[PDB]
Amino acid sequence: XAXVXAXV
Amino acid sequence: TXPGVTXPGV
DNA sequence: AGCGCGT
DNA sequence: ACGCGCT
Ligand SMILES: *C(=O)c1cnc2ccccc2n1
Repeated sequence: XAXVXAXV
Repeated sequence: TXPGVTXPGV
């Protein structure tokens, strides 16, 4: 759930 | 949800 | 608490 | 450099 490179 | 962002639900 | 990811 | 999302 976090979006720092991919945001899933 | 999803997965991701299971379901809902299951 | 274990699912779903890649710049 | 990192956690989110309801039935
Ligand atoms: C988001 O909160 C989150 C947590 N863990 C993960 C593992 C693998 C891919 C994506 C993920 N996203």
